[PDB]
Amino acid sequence: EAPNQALLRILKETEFKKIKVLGSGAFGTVYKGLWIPEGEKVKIPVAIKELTSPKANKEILDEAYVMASVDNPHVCRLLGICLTSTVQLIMQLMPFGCLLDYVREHKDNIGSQYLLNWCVQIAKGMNYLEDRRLVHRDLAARNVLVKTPQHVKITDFGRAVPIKWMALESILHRIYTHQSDVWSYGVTVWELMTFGSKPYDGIPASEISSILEKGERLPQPPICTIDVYMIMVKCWMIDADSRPKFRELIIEFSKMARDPQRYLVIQGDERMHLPSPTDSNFYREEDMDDVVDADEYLIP
Ligand SMILES: Cc1nc2cnc(Nc3ccnc(NCC(C)(C)S(C)(=O)=O)n3)cc2n1C(C)C
Repeated sequence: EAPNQALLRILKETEFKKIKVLGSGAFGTVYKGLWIPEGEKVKIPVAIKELTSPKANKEILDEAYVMASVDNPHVCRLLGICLTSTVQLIMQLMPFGCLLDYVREHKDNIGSQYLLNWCVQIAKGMNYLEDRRLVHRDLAARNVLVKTPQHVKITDFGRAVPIKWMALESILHRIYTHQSDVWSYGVTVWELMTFGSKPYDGIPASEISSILEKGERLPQPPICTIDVYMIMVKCWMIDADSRPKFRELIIEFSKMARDPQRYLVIQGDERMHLPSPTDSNFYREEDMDDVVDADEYLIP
């Protein structure tokens, strides 16, 4: 159908520097880095991904394809690739890491406004992916990255098996739709509302399918009013068409974000605060002089 005219930027190894390791797992190793292009007088904070088998290079390049094809404020985009012996993905630096660890590490300062705004942002990212006919297949709080506590983006399109985040049709029939992503969105919201609790803790992955067929779902988080929990529950209907659309989720959560204390009950809310550009030394190693974020540099 429509031709994909996305630009794949090839970047020189010499144009960027690795500073430290941010994470190292199955995906390979992710580094904090700086990208100093040609003679543009700019330093772009970046995240460098690297895993030498010919089978592995094919997988890192299929991920680069999807990641270079997206452009949305709530979706992680590929900045470029470096054609070294291994092959490196140059991505935007999300200084605060993944949302799962962020809600766990900062629960005592996470208020209703932040939780509800993150829900809007994730729904907006997902609705963009829907408009682009792209089905995520791995939406979880671990795959939502934090640029600033007030700005989150969806990542990991290396699937565009996590049973405990999957819709019933995905588990039993391997059916993946935008509606099956809505189920995963529901679990992601549950993870946030519980400040990073593990869904179905203790229960093995094979029992999940049987549990779901019975009618059993994730419990109501203590901070959740029936209004927020009803939305999570609607994301887990057997009939996929009965589940909300991401555009409905944008609207529903944003109505709630206008009067957040009416929808989430948190002890200490109002006296809670998270880092923001208002903070003295919010952006803080050596040279922080001509530094600019990827969202402001070049622009597609
Ligand atoms: C601790 C940490 N700090 C980060 C700063 N910036 C990014 N940048 C980006 C940008 C886009 N995608 C990704 N993906 C990283 C990933 C490990 C979640 S994955 C599975 O998608 O490769 N990272 C990733 C970061 N991390 C990872 C390892 C969770």
